[PDB]
Amino acid sequence: VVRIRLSRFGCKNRPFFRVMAADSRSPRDGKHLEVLGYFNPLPGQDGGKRMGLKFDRIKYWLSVGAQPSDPVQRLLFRSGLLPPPPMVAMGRKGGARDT
Amino acid sequence: GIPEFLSGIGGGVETHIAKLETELGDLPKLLVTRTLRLKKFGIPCKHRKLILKYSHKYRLGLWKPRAD
Amino acid sequence: IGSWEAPSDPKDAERKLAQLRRDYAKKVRVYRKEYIHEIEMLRVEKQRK
Amino acid sequence: KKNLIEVAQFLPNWGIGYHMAKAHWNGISYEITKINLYKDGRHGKAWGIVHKDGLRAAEAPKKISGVHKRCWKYIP
Amino acid sequence: AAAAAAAAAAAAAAAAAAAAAAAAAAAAAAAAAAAAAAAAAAAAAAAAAAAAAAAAAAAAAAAAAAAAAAAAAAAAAAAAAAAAAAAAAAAAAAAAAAAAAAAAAAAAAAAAAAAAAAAAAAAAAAAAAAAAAAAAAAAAAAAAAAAAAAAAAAAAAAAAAAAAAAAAAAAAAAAAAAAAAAAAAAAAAAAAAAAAAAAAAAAAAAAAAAAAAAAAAAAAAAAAAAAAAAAAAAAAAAAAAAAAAAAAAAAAAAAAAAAAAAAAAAAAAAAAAAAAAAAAAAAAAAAAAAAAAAAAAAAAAAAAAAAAAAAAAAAAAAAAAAAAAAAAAAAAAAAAAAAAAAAAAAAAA
RNA sequence: GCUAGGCAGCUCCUAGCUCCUUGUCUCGGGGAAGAGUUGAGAACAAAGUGGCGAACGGGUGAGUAAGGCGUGGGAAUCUGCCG
Repeated sequence: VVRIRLSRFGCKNRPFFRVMAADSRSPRDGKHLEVLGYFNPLPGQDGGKRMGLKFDRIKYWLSVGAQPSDPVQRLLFRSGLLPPPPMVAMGRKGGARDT
Repeated sequence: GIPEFLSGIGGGVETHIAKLETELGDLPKLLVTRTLRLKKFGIPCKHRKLILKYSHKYRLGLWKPRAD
Repeated sequence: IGSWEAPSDPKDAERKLAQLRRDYAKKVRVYRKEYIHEIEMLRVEKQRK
Repeated sequence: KKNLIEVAQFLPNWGIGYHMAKAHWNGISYEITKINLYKDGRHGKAWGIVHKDGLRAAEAPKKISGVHKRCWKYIP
Repeated sequence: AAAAAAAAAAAAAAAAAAAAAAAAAAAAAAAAAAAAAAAAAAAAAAAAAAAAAAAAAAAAAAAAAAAAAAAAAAAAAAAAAAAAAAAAAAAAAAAAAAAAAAAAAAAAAAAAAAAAAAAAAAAAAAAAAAAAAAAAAAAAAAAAAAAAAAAAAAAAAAAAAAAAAAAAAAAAAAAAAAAAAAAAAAAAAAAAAAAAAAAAAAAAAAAAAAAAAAAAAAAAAAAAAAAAAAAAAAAAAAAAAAAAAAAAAAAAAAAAAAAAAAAAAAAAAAAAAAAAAAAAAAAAAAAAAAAAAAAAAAAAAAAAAAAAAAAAAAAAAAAAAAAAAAAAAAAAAAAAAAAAAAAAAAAAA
């Protein structure tokens, strides 16, 4: 089962994930089929947000039948190609800011 | 109702019930409060974990405690 | 898209559960079908090339 | 503490031709075709016909299920 | 408790002192929280021994209040004889209505009236005729208006409540009528019938429909309630307006039902608010009512309020649990109240 | 309050959502504690039987001088899970 997934890729205490079409029983960092771009999970300064993904091949691997994991849905819906997570139910109440 | 809701979340917070009681105290303030808030209270990590766990569960309604 | 309002009544999560099962499965299946046909379209284009 | 065989074997001729349903849905039921018991009167496989709210709708012998789940009561 | 009704009552019985037995039966009715099958049996024996038919009748009425008085056949012939040999016509008719709701009994009415001749109680004989009519279980509008004019001549609510129970139990009372309701309301206006006409006018004018329940009709039942001049009756008018929807809108409804009345009244105010709102849309306004109690703290009033709300069995059982586990209550309420909250969890959950 | 079901000659009483039988003791022909088994509320319980995984993921480099490794292939095969 090709699990299109996200492996850690960076220095300690400030990581950087990466999108790769793996095999299930391969290590986290193990033998990948191919990376698929990137996804920096750190908030930035140009647009103070996060970045990163690739397209045009996730189509092919979804078509040939990858069952990935939901921490990847958190991107493959935020950029289309999927439906939203069927666990977007509610939201914490009481966020407060003063700066 | 801090006493029943809590003695429903379990006999692990057998003191954190009262540590929430003597101080401000509230049932929905629990749902809306957060991590460092509850940690300032000296409550250990697994207690905090079960607290927010069952609290999300009730905010959804799947908890609904009853002394059984 | 709105996919909210899962917890409504005491202890009947089967609402969003039915959501999950049929909604999400059929969603993804549909998407996948699309992908199959469109990508094989691309292939036949490459052959015509 | 009663089962499907526990409620059937009461009936004479093994009570082979009556309905039975789940007592909280007056909307469906399955009939008995014929019982085939294992041993010592607690276990038995069979077929039946569907009777939704007493309306027959099934056509061929289809297995009856839950025949070992300990929750049953008869149909009257 | 009834552990206590079975405690020190063995000493009451076998104390060799009818004085001890009488004092202890008074003590048990003073602790006032015990009435069961044990109460009926032990009190029967100890009272037939101690010769205090007054305390006997009191314990028998309490046994009908919290034990089987109409279970299967529930005959009490010598027990009714004692309940009327207390000479209290009131308790006589009470035990009479108990055995009547069990099954047919005319010696019930006869002992009630003999105790009436013993105690000189017009209201008590009125209530005994009430039990008679209710156990007869039949109703008609001609004799209903005649009895309304009779209770009018007496100028009291007693026989009016007699006829009220008679009709609204016999279930052939108005037969979906409006001008006939007007004729019976004229029979009641011949009394001016403050409390009875207020409450029953609310019920009739707001039950299901005559033409349409409007602002005029709702405020009119409220005007009759005002002229009735009773606080619990004001709560009764509020509760009937809650059984019905309202007059104008929900905002005005809440801002009117947010005027707390005195004791015995705010209880049904908050309870009816909870039950009605949960019936209309949700227990949202019932939670607003728990907020009203958690602000103002009408202790025994809101206590019986939340207890009636617990017996109302809405869809928020554990929610009333997490709303009442931190609360107050008066004596002899909280046990049955929270056990019935978990019982509402046994209704829904 | 409103509706579907046994009890003993449409009525007299048992179970449901809106908003329990019989026998001893004792009370009054029906109730009062009382044993035992029909009518339901749930918990893993020993485990087991089982299904799955413990063959992955970790550790070492004695051995192996190429039956290995890299690189490029192929047919004579299989490929739980995924689609």
